Amino acid sequence: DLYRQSLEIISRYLREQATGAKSGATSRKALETLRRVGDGVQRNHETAFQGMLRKLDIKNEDDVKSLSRVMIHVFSDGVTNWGRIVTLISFGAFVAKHLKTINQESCIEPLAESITDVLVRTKRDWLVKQRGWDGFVEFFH
Ligand SMILES: CCCc1ccc(-c2ccc(O)c(C(=O)O)c2)cc1
Repeated sequence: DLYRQSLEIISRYLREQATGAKSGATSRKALETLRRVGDGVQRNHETAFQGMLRKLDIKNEDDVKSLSRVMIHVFSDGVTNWGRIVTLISFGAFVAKHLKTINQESCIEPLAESITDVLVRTKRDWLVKQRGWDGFVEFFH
């Protein structure tokens, strides 16, 4: 399933980003790709992400769910490309790091489920057309 596969990759990435500690072939290769591209993306948007995180004040699970409802509407507006999808997942990694920092580690998995919901609920057909995670891997390399 698209949702299950997406969640496996996204949860693994957010958790390893937060703790600093690390279809299996596709999932493995997508995670590796995401480690490489997500790194440049997080650094490129660092100040912006910090600013957004500040205003949002995400400190518990309810806040995570609250933010996801708004993200769904924003992400569904405008163009769709892999770079924007990586940007969404990178913001998720950024938030995940913040949650670990403030000792709210229990919120990381719900955040991963919310980021995956944002992605799959709004871009399911685009993802299927682009060949899912295999498409992702092929696109970057
Ligand atoms: C009140 C603001 C809540 C909010 C915060 C962040 C986002 C966000 C993050 C990364 C993204 O890549 C995109 C996007 O691509 O649209 C959108 C959307 C809404």
